[PDB]
Amino acid sequence: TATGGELVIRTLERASVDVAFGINGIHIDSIYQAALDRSFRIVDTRNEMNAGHAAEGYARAGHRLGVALLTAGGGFTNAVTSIANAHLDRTPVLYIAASGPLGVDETNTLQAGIDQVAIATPITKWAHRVTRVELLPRLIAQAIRIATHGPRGPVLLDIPWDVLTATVDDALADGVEELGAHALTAALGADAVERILDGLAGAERPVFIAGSELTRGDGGAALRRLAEITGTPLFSDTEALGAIRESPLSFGLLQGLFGLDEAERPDRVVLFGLRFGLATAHGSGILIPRDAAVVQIDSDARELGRLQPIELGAVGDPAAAAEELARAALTWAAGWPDRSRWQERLRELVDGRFESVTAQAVRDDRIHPMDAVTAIAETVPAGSVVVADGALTYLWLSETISRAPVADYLCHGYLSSMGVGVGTALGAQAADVTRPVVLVTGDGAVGYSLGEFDSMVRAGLPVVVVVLNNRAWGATLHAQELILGPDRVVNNRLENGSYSGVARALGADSIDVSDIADLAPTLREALASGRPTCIEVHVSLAPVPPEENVIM
Amino acid sequence: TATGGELVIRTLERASVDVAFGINGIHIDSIYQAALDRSFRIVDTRNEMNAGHAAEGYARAGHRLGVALLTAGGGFTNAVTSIANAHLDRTPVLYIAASGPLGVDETNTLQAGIDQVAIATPITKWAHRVTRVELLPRLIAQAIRIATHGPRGPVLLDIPWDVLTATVDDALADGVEELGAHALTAALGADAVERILDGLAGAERPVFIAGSELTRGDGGAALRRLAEITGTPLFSDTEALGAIRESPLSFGLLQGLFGLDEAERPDRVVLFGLRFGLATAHGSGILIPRDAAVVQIDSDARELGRLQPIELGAVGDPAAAAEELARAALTWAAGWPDRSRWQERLRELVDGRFESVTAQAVRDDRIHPMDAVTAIAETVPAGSVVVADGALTYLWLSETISRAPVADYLCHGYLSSMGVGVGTALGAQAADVTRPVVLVTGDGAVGYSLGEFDSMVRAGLPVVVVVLNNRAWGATLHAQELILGPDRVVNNRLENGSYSGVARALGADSIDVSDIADLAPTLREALASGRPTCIEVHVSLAPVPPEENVIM
Ligand SMILES: Cc1ncc(C[n+]2csc(CCOP(=O)(O)OP(=O)(O)O)c2C)c(N)n1
Ligand SMILES: Cc1ncc(C[n+]2csc(CCOP(=O)(O)OP(=O)(O)O)c2C)c(N)n1
Ligand SMILES: [Mg+2]
Ligand SMILES: [Mg+2]
Repeated sequence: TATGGELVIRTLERASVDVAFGINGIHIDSIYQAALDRSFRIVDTRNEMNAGHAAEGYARAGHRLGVALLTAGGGFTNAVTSIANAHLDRTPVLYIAASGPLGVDETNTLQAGIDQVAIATPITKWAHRVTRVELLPRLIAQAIRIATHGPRGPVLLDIPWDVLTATVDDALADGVEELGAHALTAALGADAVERILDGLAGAERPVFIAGSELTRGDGGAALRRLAEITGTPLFSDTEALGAIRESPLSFGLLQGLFGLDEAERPDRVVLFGLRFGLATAHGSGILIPRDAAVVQIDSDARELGRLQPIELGAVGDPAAAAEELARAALTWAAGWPDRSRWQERLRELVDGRFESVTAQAVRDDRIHPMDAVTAIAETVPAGSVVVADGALTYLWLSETISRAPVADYLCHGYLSSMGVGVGTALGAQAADVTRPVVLVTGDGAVGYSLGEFDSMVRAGLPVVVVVLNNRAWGATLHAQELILGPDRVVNNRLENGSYSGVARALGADSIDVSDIADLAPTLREALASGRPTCIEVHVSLAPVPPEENVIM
Repeated sequence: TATGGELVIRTLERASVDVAFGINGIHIDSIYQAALDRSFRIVDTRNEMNAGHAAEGYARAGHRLGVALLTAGGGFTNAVTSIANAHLDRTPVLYIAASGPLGVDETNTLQAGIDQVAIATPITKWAHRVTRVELLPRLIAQAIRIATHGPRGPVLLDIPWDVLTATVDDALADGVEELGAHALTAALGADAVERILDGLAGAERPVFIAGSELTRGDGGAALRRLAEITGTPLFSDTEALGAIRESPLSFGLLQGLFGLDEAERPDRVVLFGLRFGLATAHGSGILIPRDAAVVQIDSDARELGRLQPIELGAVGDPAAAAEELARAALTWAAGWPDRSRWQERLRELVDGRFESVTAQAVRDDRIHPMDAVTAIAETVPAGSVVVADGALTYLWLSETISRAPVADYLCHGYLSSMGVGVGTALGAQAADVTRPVVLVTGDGAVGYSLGEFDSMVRAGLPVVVVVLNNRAWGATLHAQELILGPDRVVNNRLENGSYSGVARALGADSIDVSDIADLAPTLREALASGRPTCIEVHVSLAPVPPEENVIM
């Protein structure tokens, strides 16, 4: 005899998940009861929105499946921003949402009468309602297989209250559904491996660029090895920075490719799990030349050649491909040409840009954001997770993050949803409570999730939230003031409030920083203290980050 | 020459809307620019979720259309809880959401690549994308006509960025689309009027019960007149309480009908815009007898007779029906029998229950919630808007609210989404900044929206937020402890944090109350001060509200 909720927890244990995020409710309580009996950890939040974002950050920093538990009705709809974000970011998250009882379908009853499946269908890989309790293990397994294979993404399983409370025979609870233990991701074949390596061997100025899919499959070690065997410079979007950072061949974020002379532009570019899109400057060719030979490895054929021509596309798992390529490159009969001059030209370009951005900063009476994000980048411990939110804030941080020794940099995806950072950081912290998690966020974004300071305190999750306070919704203010004029700024000033005060009232440690020389020492004491912390930094609004310009 | 955004503001002015709620973004800025040129007021919030809830509260307290402005991507998905809530509550809200530019469709670009129409379709009356700028006035008008007619409900208009920035000839901007000025809602015919009045004239123990649709059409005055002409006792769900409260025939919330002897139960019940559902105890018959003659006036035929048999259903606008009935009842040839004994039996039943609930309270060292909600009900000024959130909190308040002289009581609908109250109150306040708005909310619910204290301060919206702090997600804790035992409570204690401290840091006035004798005086000084205020009340967790029992 086992309840539906017991069947959920048992199947999740078999998938090696040991934490889920949610807010309790009567519709979903049989899962909470089962979890208590099996010592399965559920971390509560102050908004289901951040239970979802926590599931994402846990998945992104933990390189694993995240799980969010949502009660019926508003517990589901509050998570929809997180589902959409996981959808565009290709993040493997299983959302388990309870529903109204089928036995009282269409009775205008509590938290019921909304088609949660239909709401989530456009932003999930699969969304499905379980209508009988005996299906639960089989259907959960199917959901887990879909979310954790490429392109990874979110799955919603909607479970009616009276399916969760129904019971099944122990033999039905027993037995194993395929979760992924026996599953092998697609590789590259030997002919493809030989052709890709041969193109790489013929290039004058090649470059590798990694994206989220390589990170999700733990292909960092194999891609770094392949770059090191072949001497190929390694770049990445923000989601794969942690995967390339350790390599002496890492040059950081691919935005640093901007600005080479026309005769020095890369002639060959091999993409591992990176789509054409916002991070590549679309198909404009200013990072990845349109006339380069582009080789694209991705899990979805719709992405191949999407915005610019490719010489070769391969549909398959970028991590598995990096491993096959690394093995064949080690025994490559001709060996690999010396690429040290090309590597050095790239080092100059990327170091030159950092030195210029820092030197060109015009400082006023407040902390310059470049100073603040340099201080933070140069202070975090090796192995830290850095999470970024706000807009001017993350554009500034993007100029220095490539130098930080991060295990993972968790920044905005295409959804670019101001406000996701606090719940993202909280979940990343839960993937390893001993690993530092530093959230760099703006004063606008942080106001979405102030209540989660209480969640961090009660769960023992010692995130350090650094607020860059420019008293404004900053990038949107900039758009009006720079395009249309100072008289055209409207609905963007935020000249009120103390975020450190808010964090203090919620039990977190808190400090204001007005002088740049206090910032790094305060961040160090925050990391040493083992406690959730808010550091409010009073930064200047006027400076325009370089990535804002190249978009202008 | 007019932009799309100008076309939006002009059409909204013609619909007599003068406030909208949103967070600025570059995709939606042409509306913000137009609004600045025309002195159209946009109130900014700290979460689009509360821009939506503010649009709802503005609509519910203002008896008008609410408007929420959402930027592309996450600005849209953060509002989905508000759309769902407006859908189940039948609240007329127009959500205008910007989208990615059509000219860069499918380029993996900023805040784009999500089908916002498809997400909202299951929770709106209409959801549609405007693909050419010249359609905007005509399509906005159509959306406004749908949202403001019965059953009222939310509408989503999705506008691509490059449609909002495109321009149209002034003559196209000029010209009038049908907004509702020339529209007449359906009445009852004379034969229906005569039959309904005749059934009412033959009953021994009749009762009227009003719901949201009567309130939305401003049928309160006509329904009160009809009850007064005929001597019919008037009850209502929480959304129509403000509409019946002024009448000497008002007996308050229909939950007060529980408990009559079998020989005294109502034999005839006329519903005005009230569905069978959570508020009627479904079709259980414990408020509306299954063997009563039920007459149901509602705007949607799916609601007629949904859970219990009806003697007569009429599909039409409950407010317009109340007016036709009132006029015919005034000239009713036979006159109306004396119903004073039945009225008095109802007074005893409703007053008796209040006296019993108050007397049976077992007080410990903390404030009893019944004491707190009685103190608040007996203190608010005549004409106040009271908003309710949290769960134990609103169940307790439901025992005393029928006595308060409220203009409107804005409580949970079927979605029962803990957390909606702060943004709801903020929008209700904006419908008339001189009218008191008191939010009674639990410590759990209030943590969704702490950042909106800053929104109230910057907009000049002096909501008084009263937090009943029992250190817990309270009703869910109760469910575990009362059904399963104290050892089965899990993920529900909230023993951390000072909500008054949070409100103070965000610029609001704030006070803690631990002794019941400080509560009413503190509430009075809060209302007299004209400033946003948080009053944190330390209440006991143990007491079980009566409406929790009748559900148990
Ligand atoms: C959910 C959501 N709402 C609105 C926007 C529009 N937007 C883009 S940048 C920005 C300003 C954010 O300000 P802040 O968090 O303080 O960061 P800053 O630019 O000031 O560093 C806004 C509102 C968005 N991208 N996402
Ligand atoms: C959005 C949402 N999440 C979760 C729930 C489940 N739920 C019902 S009552 C309750 C407790 C709310 O506690 P609080 O706001 O402090 O009010 P109290 O009962 O303590 O007065 C919860 C979490 C819900 N109804 N809606
Ligand atoms: Mg800012
Ligand atoms: Mg509570």
